[PDB]
Amino acid sequence: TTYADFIASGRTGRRNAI
Amino acid sequence: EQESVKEFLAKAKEDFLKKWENPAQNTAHLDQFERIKTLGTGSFGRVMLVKHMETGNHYAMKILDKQKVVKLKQIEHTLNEKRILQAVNFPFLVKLEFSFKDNSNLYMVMEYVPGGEMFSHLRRIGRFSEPHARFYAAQIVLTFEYLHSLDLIYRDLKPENLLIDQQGYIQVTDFGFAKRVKGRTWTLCGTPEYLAPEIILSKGYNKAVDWWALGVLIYEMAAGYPPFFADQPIQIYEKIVSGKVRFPSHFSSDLKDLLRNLLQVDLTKRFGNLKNGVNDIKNHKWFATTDWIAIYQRKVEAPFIPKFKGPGDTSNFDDYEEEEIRVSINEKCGKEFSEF
Ligand SMILES: c1nc(N2CCCC3(CCNCC3)C2)c2nc[nH]c2n1
Repeated sequence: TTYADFIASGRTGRRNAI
Repeated sequence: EQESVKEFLAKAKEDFLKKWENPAQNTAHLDQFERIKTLGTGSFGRVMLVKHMETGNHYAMKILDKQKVVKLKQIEHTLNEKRILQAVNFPFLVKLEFSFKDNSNLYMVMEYVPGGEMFSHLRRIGRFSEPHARFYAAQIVLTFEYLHSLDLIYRDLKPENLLIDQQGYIQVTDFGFAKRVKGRTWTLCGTPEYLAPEIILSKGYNKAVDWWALGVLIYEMAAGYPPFFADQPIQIYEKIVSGKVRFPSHFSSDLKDLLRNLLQVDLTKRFGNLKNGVNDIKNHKWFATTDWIAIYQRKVEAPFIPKFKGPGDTSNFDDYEEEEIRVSINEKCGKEFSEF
C-alpha cells in the first residue's frame, strides 16, 4: 500500500527546508 | 459579504503598514527570562520555553546565532521574518511579544502554543478525517487571504510549521521565508514535498505557490502521507513537475475536485490564482459546511483538544539536546543586523 511505502521511507520525520 | 471582507482587509492593511514602516525593536533583554527547555531545534535556530519573570507568563523564545545566519545566507530572510511578524495581527498567526539582540544572538519571544505541532498529531493518528482536515484547512485559507492582501508571500506551509493551541485551533509559527513583494520573486526556498512546479523550474513565482502548498497540506492531512514523496528530493521534484496525482480511494469526490484545482501545474487554472481569487476556494463544494465568520471568530468546536497538564507543560513536544546560550564579549555582525 502507499501508506506502507510512505512509512518505510526515510521522509516520515520532520522535513528540512531547502 | 465580500464587501465586509474588503472593509475588514482595508483596516487590516492600515494597521499593518504603520508597524511595517515603523518596526518595534529592542523590547526586552535576555536577563528578563528564565530559560526552561528546548521545544525544537533546526534551520529555524533553537526555540526554548521561557518564563518572563515580571509577569510569570511563559513564552517560546527563538534564538538565532548571527554568525550562523550570515554563513547560511539568511540575513535578508531573517530581517523579513522579524519585520513581518512584528507587523501582522490575525487569529491564526502566532504573536511576536518581544525581540532583541545581543553580541552573539538575535531573539524572538513569541506566544507559547502548548498543543504541539500538527505534524506530531498527524503522524501518530495516521490521518485526519475530512471534517477534521477541513477545520484546519479553513484557518489556512483565511490566513493566506489576510497575508496575500498585505502583499505577503508565506512559502513555508507544512504540518511541522503549524501548532495546535489549547482551544484546538491552528497557530502559524514560521515566518523565515515570508516576504513582502508586489511582483514576482525567484528564491529557491521551502520544503521539497510542498514546492510548487514553478519554484522547482526556477521561474519567477508569486502567491500562487502558497495555494499549491495548501493543496499539499490538505492531501497530507486527509491521506496521512503527501501527494509527492520519495527517499530523495530530486525524485520528489520529478513527481511534482510531472502533471500526475493519485488519490486514496477513501477521498470524497469534492475533496479530489478541490485538490485537482489547487495542485494545478497550469497557473491560469490554479484555484486562488484566478479572477474570483480566494472565493474560488471558499465557495468550493468541499467547503459548503464551513461558516467562514464562525471559524475567524473561533466559535466552531474543534475536532481535537490537546492534553494540557498545566502552564509550562511540554509533553506535546519532543526532547532535544540542551546547549548553553553563549554571549561573546565582542559584538558579531553588527552592521548586517542593524535594523533587527
Ligand atoms: C511553542 N513551540 C514553538 N516551537 C517549538 C516547536 C518548533 C517550532 C519551530 C518550527 N516550526 C514549528 C514550531 C517552534 C513555537 N514557536 C512559536 N511559538 C511556539 N510555541
